[PDB]
Amino acid sequence: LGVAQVGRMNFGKDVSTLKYFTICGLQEGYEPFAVNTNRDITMWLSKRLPQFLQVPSSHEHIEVTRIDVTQKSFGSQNSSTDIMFYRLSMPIECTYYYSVRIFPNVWVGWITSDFHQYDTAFDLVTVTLGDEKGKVHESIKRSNYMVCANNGLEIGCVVGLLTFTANGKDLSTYYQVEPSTKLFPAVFAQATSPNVFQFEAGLFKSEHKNPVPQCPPRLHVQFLSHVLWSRMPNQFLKVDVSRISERQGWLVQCLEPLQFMSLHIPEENRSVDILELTEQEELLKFHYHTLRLYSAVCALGNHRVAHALCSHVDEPQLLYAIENKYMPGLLRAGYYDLLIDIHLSSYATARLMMNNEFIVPMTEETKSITLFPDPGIGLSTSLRPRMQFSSPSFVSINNECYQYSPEFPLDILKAKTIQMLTEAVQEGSLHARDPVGGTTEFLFVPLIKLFYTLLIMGIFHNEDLKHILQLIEPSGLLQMKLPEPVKLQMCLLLQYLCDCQVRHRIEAIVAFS
Amino acid sequence: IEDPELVRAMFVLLHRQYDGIGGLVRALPKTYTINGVSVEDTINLLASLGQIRSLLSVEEEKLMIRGLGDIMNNKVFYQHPNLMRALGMHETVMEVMVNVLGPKMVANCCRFLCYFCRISRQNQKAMFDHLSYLLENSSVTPLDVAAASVMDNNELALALREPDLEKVVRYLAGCGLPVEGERYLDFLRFAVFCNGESVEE
Amino acid sequence: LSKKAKASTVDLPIESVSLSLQDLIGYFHPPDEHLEHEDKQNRLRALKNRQNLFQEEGMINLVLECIDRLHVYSSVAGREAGESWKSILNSLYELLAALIRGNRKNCAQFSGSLDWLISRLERLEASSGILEVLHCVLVESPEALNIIKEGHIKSIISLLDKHGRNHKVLDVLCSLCVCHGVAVRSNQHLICDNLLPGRDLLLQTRLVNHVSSMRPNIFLGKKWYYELMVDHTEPFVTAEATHLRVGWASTEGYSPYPGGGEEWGGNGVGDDLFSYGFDGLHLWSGCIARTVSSPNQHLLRTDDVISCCLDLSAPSISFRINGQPVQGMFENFNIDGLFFPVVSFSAGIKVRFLLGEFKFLPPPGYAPCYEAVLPKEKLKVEHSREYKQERTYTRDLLGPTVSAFTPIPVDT
Amino acid sequence: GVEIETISPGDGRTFPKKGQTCVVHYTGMLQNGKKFDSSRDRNKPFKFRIGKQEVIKGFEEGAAQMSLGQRAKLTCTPDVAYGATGHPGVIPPNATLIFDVELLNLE
Repeated sequence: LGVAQVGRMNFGKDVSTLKYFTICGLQEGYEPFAVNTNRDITMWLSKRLPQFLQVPSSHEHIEVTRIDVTQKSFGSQNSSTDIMFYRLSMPIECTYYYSVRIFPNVWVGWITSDFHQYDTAFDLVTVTLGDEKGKVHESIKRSNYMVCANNGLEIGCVVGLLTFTANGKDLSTYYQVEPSTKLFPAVFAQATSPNVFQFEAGLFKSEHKNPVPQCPPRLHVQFLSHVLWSRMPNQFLKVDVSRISERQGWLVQCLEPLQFMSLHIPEENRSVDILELTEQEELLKFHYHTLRLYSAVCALGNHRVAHALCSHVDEPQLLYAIENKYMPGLLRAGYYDLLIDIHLSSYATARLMMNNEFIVPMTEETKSITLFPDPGIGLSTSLRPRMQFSSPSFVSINNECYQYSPEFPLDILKAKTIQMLTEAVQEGSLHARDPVGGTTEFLFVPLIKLFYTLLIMGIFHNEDLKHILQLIEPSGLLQMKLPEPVKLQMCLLLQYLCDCQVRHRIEAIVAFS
Repeated sequence: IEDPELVRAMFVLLHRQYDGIGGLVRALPKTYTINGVSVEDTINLLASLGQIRSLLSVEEEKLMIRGLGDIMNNKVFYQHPNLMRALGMHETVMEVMVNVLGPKMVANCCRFLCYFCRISRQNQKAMFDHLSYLLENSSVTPLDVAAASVMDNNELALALREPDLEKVVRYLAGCGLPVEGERYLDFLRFAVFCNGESVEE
Repeated sequence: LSKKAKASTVDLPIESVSLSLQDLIGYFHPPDEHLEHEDKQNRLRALKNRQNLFQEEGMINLVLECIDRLHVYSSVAGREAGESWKSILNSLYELLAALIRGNRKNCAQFSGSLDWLISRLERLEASSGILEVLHCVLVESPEALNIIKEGHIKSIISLLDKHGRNHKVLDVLCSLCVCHGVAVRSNQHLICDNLLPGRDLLLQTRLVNHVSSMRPNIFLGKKWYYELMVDHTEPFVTAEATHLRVGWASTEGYSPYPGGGEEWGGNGVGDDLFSYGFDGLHLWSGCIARTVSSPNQHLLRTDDVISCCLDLSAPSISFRINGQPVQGMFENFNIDGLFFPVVSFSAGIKVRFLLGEFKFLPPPGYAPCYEAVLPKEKLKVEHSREYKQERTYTRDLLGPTVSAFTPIPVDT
Repeated sequence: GVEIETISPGDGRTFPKKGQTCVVHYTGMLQNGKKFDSSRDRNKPFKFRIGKQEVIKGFEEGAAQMSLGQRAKLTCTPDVAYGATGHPGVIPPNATLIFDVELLNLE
């Protein structure tokens, strides 16, 4: 689109609004984007606000060099040398200093992370003190990008507060105001001549990472030389709001809440919505592997590490991550396996240890089996083990607490998964090319896995198992076309069903005998 | 069909359909019935049994010693030793000790097994069958369970053979410096007398 | 060449050694997947036989000595023939990964020297080989999991802060806490103690409400003054508290995107936005809240009237609730472009603009915003410049922008 | 001795006595703004008894000054918090805790 243009696309599913698809299209051997999709396909517009980025070889000539004081060289002898905003990767929060050495007008300073004002000039917080009586009105704040101007050895000493030097001569403008802010070391520049920058009382990098004696400074590969660049696509925020308005008094109104699922990178501080990992591969794969480690650490019954991770992944997040039909393929299975390995894989193994012991009391309700009403099992008075769940609060009675598991409500989840299964089979039965995780493995595999582990754990009673058998039997998920690792799960779904009759029949024999 | 876990999980499920009575065969020597007045304690047995079994896969030993202490002092552990013979819980503790023997765990382990033989006759017969490995682990107790497996019953006193005894006097030949002979011979006295009359063979 | 200066020693083959390493790598190569199952077993068995026959003569130690020797410099010697020293060394560790990959018998003999490997893990020039060798050790023997102590795990942790985002570190740590079958619960408390509570090496996640703001189409570049009336609150309809912020914003800069840019979106979040209003109404500017007070410490409740103020030809913004002064302190910011009211919300909140049809206001100072709408414009409301418009078929897309009582007279 | 910021006003007059169980919805975060605990997350109102030494001291002290309807931003100093040891996994060593508590019902 251009300057004052209005566009209107339609990605299928508008066959009634498909105006000329009859006279050209259908009989001419073509198709819309309606042939499979029950979602809305997301749109990726380009951004207006710029955001800083790493430096690949995608310039005519830009080359930062990790050298060993311990500097970072450059080069910009090209056709376009207009504006190149530079910053280091990680910032400092709230004693050490920082060097630059320019040959040819060209600035240095500190960027607070809220900065996207690409401008070829000098411009931009300024709030006064309030002591409830007026009467002070002086200052609390200055900062927002700092400005300074052979070898120019300008050095930004910080903390504490903010100062400056210029080849030994400290200039003015000591912005001594930042309460607990984060400070990017940064450089605004034009480049005239090449080899323009070099970077780096004790010395610097100790005040930055986690080892903090570290008086000899030492570069690491995590340091970068980020450049403010213009455009990267954004997701469309597929369902927005149902705001409503008025005119006599202007009642603007909204009542239907919608919630994000964001994650903020801590060392390059910004919050990304989790859906935009769909195309960003490294930030996908590392978070997937972290979701694996959150399960592998809390494995085989560590009932205190589970109480640690319930404060860290925080259950109403998981109920979003089950439900949202847009999340990527790996990250769906990661959150399902994390749910099972936090709340459900402690008790489920404790019931698959006692699946072949079959002991039963001989009292009056045990004799009361009719044995054969002439899987959704009626009375079932065997002596299966006992589940206890603990609330994961934060008080100092934790030694009695951290002994069983964390708890999160089963009554919601066991209707959520039946709703999800019906929505799954009855939609995906007609062979969409959509399905949620991209391929039908991530659609079904970590849904039937939760369904299996919830089936074992002693819920889905008669009133719901009657609803459950309709999805498989009708007498259908068992009858469809399925790949290999989903019917692998269905075999273990069938085996417990066959194994329920044996537990019925043993209690039948005892009720007779 | 590739992914041969799928083939195996298919055919086991297929064979269980056409052999129902075989499935009922391999489930009847595990069942058991108990009177109602003993419902409440065996759950506290069963829930204290799984803490043993879930501790099978790991200073990690203080849980096991308290678990065996809660099992040994239980009301229904004398009362129906067919149950504890059928739940495999002689083999559970045996496997735990075998996992240890690649210090105070073995000592409070084998005392449970020496408690396990002296409650029934058939239970001692069930305990007997690991003796061939069980003799190879003289630490200093792990030999006491080899003793109290053959302590009293004459049929088990007759059943064991000469290679089981030959490695005992091999260990005695190893005592050719001693002090470890006062226990080894304490095994062999149970091997030849066992009631009051010396078994000829 | 470990002497002072030999400088003439010809007994130093390079192209005969750097060739031979690729021949040994190709000799110890694992068989692929695309192979028949009657010969895949043959090639697997032959590979294990080659690994054991190389084990028994101690070639592991014979390459460990070259690793001991070569980790002196960082770029050496006559520095043109030994130009490929990195590409030898990286190819060296690779050979070490091939000799230990299958045989657990190999892995047991590589138990004792792991501490020296994690000592060399801070070399950070051939760490890719070291991490591969360690990961290809830890899954194959359980005995090699017993040596490794807390000082090693903390070094493995510290590599993850020095080196950004390396998923093979988490492929190591996913195997450090679960062996073949068993769970080494001294390592699981340790990993949970170190890597977790810093919230620094890992991508922390959360869920927030969708933010949205509204503009009543009015543009303003004397004492401008507009009111609100809040009538429905919902302090908690989420597993979190809701937001409701009033204020002003400018037009030249900061397209108002929901959540995906700065932290959480909303209002008072950029420098071009000046906002205020809370339960305990303290302000926002540049998404850091300061703690101004008022003599009730109230909510934006169901019974309140907010008095916002903005000054023409003066850089002063101060607010008022029910007429009471709250010591608004927004002073001396930039004057570029215009200003317009923005008031933001995310709840079941309905609120009333008081502009006309006023309900209760003093005018104090001098300007009402019913007179900024004097010449031709009307009082219609929009959704803060609207890169969306929620509808069924097509949210119609847009082009960016094309951009007052003081013009100039024309001279002759 | 602990920082009690009133957010919403309750009734002011009825502060709870010792020997009563107190119902509270509380959402706690760190000094950085990272939310480490909630009570709205699980839809369960917390319950605790004054003086019985189960809760951390700053929480009980800041709840003892509150009232019915009154919600507060308790800012606990790390000496009254988990301290130099912190908590193993959820709380880094020596950090201030910022709770938004809100009391509901008493005994």
